Amino acid sequence: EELFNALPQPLQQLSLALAGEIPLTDHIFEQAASTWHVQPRSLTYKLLDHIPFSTPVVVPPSIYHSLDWSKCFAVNQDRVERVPTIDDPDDVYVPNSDIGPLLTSLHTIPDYGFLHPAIENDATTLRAERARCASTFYKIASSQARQVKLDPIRMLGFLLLVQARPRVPSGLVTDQPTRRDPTQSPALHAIWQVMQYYKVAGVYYAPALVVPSGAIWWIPPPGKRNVVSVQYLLTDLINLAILAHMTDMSPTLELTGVLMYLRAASSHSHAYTLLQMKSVFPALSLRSMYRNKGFGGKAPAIEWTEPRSKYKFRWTGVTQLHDGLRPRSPSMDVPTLEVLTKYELVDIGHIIIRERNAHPRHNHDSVRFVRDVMALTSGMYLVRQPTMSVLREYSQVPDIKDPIPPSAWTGPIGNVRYLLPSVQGPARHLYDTWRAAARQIAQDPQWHDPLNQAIMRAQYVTARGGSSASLKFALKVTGIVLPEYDDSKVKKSSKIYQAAQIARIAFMLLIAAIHAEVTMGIRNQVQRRARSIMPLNVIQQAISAPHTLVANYINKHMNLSTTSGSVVTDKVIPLILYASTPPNTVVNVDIKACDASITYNYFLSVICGAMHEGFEVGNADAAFMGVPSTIVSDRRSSVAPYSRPISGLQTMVQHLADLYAAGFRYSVSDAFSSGNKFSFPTSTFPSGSTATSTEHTANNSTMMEYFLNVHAPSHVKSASLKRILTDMTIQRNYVCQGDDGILLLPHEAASKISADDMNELLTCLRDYGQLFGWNYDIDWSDTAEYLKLYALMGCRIPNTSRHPPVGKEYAAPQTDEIWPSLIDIVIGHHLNGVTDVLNWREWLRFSWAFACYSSRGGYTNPKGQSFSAQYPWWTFVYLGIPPILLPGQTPFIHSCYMPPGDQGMFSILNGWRDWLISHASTTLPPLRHNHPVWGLSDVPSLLSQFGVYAGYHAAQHYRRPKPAPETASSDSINQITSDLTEYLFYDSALKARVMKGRYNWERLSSSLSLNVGSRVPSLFDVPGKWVAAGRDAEKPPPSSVEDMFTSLNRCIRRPTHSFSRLLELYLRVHVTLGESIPLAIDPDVPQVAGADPANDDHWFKYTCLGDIPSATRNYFGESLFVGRVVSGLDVEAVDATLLRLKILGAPPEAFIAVLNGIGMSDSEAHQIAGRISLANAQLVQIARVVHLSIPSSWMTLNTGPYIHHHAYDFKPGITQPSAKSRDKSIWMSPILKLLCTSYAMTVAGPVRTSIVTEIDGSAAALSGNLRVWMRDV
Amino acid sequence: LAPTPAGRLYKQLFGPWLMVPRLSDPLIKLRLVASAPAKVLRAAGWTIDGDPPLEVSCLCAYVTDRAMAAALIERRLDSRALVNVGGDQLMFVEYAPPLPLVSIPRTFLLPVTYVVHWVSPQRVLLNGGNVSFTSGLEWTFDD
RNA sequence: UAUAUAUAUAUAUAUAUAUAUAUAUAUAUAUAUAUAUA
RNA sequence: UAUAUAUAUAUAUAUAUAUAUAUAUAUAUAUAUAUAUA
Repeated sequence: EELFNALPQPLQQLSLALAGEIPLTDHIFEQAASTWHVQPRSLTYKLLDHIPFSTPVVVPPSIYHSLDWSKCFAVNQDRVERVPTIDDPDDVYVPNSDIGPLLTSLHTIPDYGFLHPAIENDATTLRAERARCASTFYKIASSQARQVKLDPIRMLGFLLLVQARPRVPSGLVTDQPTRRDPTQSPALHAIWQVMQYYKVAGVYYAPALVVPSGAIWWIPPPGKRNVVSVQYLLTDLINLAILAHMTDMSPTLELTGVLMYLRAASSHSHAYTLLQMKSVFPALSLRSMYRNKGFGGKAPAIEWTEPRSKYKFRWTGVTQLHDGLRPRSPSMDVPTLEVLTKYELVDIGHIIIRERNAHPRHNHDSVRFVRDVMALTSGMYLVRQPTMSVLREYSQVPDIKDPIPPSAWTGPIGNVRYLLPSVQGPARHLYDTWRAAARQIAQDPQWHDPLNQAIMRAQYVTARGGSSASLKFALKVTGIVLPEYDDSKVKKSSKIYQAAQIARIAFMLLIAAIHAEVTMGIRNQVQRRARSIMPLNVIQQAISAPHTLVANYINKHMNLSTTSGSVVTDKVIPLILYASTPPNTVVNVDIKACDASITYNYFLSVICGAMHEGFEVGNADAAFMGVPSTIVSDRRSSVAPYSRPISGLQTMVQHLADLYAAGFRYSVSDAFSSGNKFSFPTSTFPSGSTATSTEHTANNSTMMEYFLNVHAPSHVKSASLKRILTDMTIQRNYVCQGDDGILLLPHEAASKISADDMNELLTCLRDYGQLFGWNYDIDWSDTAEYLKLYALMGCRIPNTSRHPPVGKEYAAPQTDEIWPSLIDIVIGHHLNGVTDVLNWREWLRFSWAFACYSSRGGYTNPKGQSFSAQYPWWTFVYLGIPPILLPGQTPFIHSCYMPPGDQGMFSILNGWRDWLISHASTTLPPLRHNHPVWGLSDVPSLLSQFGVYAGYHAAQHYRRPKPAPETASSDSINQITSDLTEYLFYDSALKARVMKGRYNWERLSSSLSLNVGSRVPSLFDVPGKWVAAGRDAEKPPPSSVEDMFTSLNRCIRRPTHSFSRLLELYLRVHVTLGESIPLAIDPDVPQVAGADPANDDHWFKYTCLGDIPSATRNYFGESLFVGRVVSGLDVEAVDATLLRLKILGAPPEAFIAVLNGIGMSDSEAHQIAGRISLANAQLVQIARVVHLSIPSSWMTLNTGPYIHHHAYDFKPGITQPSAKSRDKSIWMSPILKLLCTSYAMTVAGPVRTSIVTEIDGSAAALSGNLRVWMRDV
Repeated sequence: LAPTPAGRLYKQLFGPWLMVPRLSDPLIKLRLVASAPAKVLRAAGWTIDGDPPLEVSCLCAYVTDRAMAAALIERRLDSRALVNVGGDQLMFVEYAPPLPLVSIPRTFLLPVTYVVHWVSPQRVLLNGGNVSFTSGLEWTFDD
């Protein structure tokens, strides 16, 4: 491969290491990283010359047809709009224009350019129209290019490097070498052809270059001109090329994707063109697979347990597939082909359909094909001008087909109107439901509990926030002089900052401020319009409390919130799998825009009236959250009007209804556009975070229930449909979360419902939603779409396109981040490639290349010095990336499921133990006195020679700079503290409780001499945590950066030869692997697409353990003792301390002090303390006391039973008696089991039984040291 | 929703004016003119005499005690104005922080409606293209 | 001039039957290559 | 040379899918004729 010869020497070495030829070393690790940072990026394109492509792809010159930008922008009413070219009002995206004329030249790199300083000045100072339009166009065009985790060229360099040389085979019988090869990929050939336009003297000038402040462009010569779309096309091509290789797809499918992108790029508005024909691929493949005759195969047999509210499922065998079970819904070929005819891409459909017809039976190949084809959709984070986005989304109002007549209301109650009893229909149903819930909320001593009140107030504060300026204005307007703490370096717009200002003020004085402006933000998306973030101010968030509370009660006490408890997201996995099984018919539904359709004229007025009436049952004089009862005029009786008191809850409703009727008033201040901030109101619900899911899920459930039980039976025609539609209820037939929803039909007896009845049913539902202005957007394709998860016949399909390898969202014109953060990006990037099942061997190779580039970085003072550093590669091992090849071992023996942290280290060393010991003896002189785990052979020196300690400690170092304090600012720190504590401790009982607990605790901890300095979670530190978070949200000063680099280097250079005490002790255990465990399911049945004999290790791991989490006796430790806690503190810290105390045998008052330290009253403290026992605790619950946790990668596997009865901590016939844990086994055995299973999961291949065989020291010695360490911390 | 008596709004608007004839001493006019640099005007093709920045009356007010009125005129309103005007001299104003009525000292008096206009139309000699600019607000006397 | 109904012709779509072509799967025969045995 | 296994090609048979042609039925559009109304 001449390309391998083209690489420079260090990169050739790195490629050899990645191929598994040689063990990786820090030396070559640096040489590769360094040289990448010094050579120009264009050379990566230069590498493409040495690929003899043989693919049938032609790049039409139609691409280079820049449409003039001047006609794509205009300003009216002093705002820069997009003025769409086509008559479609949605063409509001970046056009296809030549950016060239707007460029100057840089002094550093003369070839590339940036915006004219003249243009931006005139747009800023003169507000000149054309200047502003040019600026806006330049800003957004640059931003669209910036939507990548790093420069795409670097990723392309990674792909070439790994693909430059075939990987060496391992000894495994399932290690199939790659079937795909270069010179056959249409993507790379396409990149070659298109890039031929950008060379002048064989130099291959990149069309653009991304920088921290955005992206720069190259000035074209007089002959040529660069269209911004080309850059986007390159990114899509590179992303597709990487994905195709990792997914190992046929070149034909990649060919179709290339043609797909080219056609989109040829026309104007590359983004808009792609967006229009988005769903073509899933419709062609996923929605229509088995609509033929030769159907068959094996399918999972999943059963839903009787208490369906618990969402518990059981795998109970397999089911043979046959024609009677084949999908009933019509295919999707006709509409898709009709759409494709518009863009004359019918060939793509013909190719896809013909290829699809080669999979008549459901098996691994079929789903693998589906996974690959669905991976063809564009992975670009689309971005448009926020001004257009806000103008296009919130300009919608629902259309009600039968409005509530005005005569249907009673007389006013000051603001609200009650609903007349004579009114029926869905509105009546909605009214009663909310009213009933309001009644239940009304009398509930759960509130007025001071602890619960603390939870609600604390829930309102986060590091982020907004609308602070509106807050300061509104209160200053009403004569309220708020405090300030600027010297305490914390952002004013933080929700924390405004909360501190409010602490002292009597609440009712603030009531006028709730009718104030709210700022807004935008977050871009991959396959849809960008999302919206609308953070209310703290006061508004407080007022809306009743709305949330009632919604919560509706959810938690009707359909159990339809999984909106979100305890572990994986509970939806078995649900959709069950929903997609052949015996069941499922329908996917979701509100078209629930945020935009909920409104006051129809919905909120009804809810407000119901809540206000529902609160009538209760003491009319009972203040709630500092809101006192007031007098309101009642005008229900025209003959006898009067005024009566109303409780604080009702007063809240009175104002809340007023606000909703007035409509939200937003203020847009987009930065990408130029000087165009303004404010306009809308009825669109905020819906900026999970706090909105409760309301929409409640209304979603309510309307669905009424439709099923009342509207549909009264209106449908088919008698058979009526027969099956009856005996159906939401609690066992429907789930939802926000707009999203799933509806599944009762099992038709050995049969399926007529599509005719389905059409009748679906039609009526659409009309039902049309009544009150909900577009239901339903579909029926015998698949499962819920929370962006896809299941087909009980097999999960990872939609990889939603996690593009290169793409990353950036919501601001500047990246605003520092170099070390890139490491965390790499770690998160790699995990997705594990969550989604890719070719695990090749994905690992690519990951290391990414890591190598990220391993190095530098910084420069605003005026002064530069700084630099880089990590030894062992860091990434500690961070959770398996090594490819260790010295003395064979490559590719470590599975991706290897746990991060100490566990991964221990497992690696445990396997590597014997070779290290023997090799150290030959190579080095013995150490001077005996070692606990090692002999005299002195492996630690060898590890230092490998730089293991350097990497091990380097990964421990922090990666974000720290802000500095000040003393007059500390007066503000105290002022900030005092007020935060004041806001937290509204009453006095909590303060007395915490103070008593803290005083007793330190007294006990010192006098009993457990230890001193134990940072125990307590409420007094919660404000401190808030303050630190608030100060951290600020951009750090350069001095902090310099401290980081210096500290990091010193930590790297310091010669240390010891791990943490825990890892040192963990090495004392010897673990061995026996035979394979009995299988969970039939290996024939596919469960996750791509986890097949080709991708062996995933296929092994899933097959052995089974995917369905089925903790019938374990419950994965979710039964934490402290169900109710305040924000800021960590439950996982609290229970760990409690168990640690219990193991240490502390006296009960120690528990009492600790519990009282977090607000628990003495009585409940005793009650809680009594529950603490080593028996009822779960394996993971107790094992976490020493930070032994379950890796996130395991959350999709049924590891419970294995850990329970497959990891033998003491097998009688194998273990040495020295390792017998004896009585301490009650808390020793879980630790050993966790270590054992971690090692077993580390190695590749099938899961084997794990057995402790020996502890070098006695088990007693191990337990004693552990108790010491537990007492120390 | 519960509607309010329209008379209250009428009282808020016209009420104060109805008390004018009961007064014993004459009124004093005021305004909060906002400046306009001549650079942008000329840059927009406008023909204007004199260097001093142009200014435009946003809203006129009335008082009667010159002493306290002057004593209250030193406050700097924290509300910018986003002035916009077309070539047809259709002039528009916008306050980036909304101007609340309660912020007005209760000794003042406002007209029910008002139209923004140049304080001195003779300064301009030719309307160029449409113009927009931002400026601060400052209560000032007038004669 | 227009609307409605009926008949006839032509075009397009859907269903069924027959013929031809192409693709895929399975079986059998023949040829060629590679491996193993004699 | 023969046997056995694997791969590829060609031929024949059977099944499935798609396309094209012809026939029949149904729907829609257009034209022409006839009737009725304006």
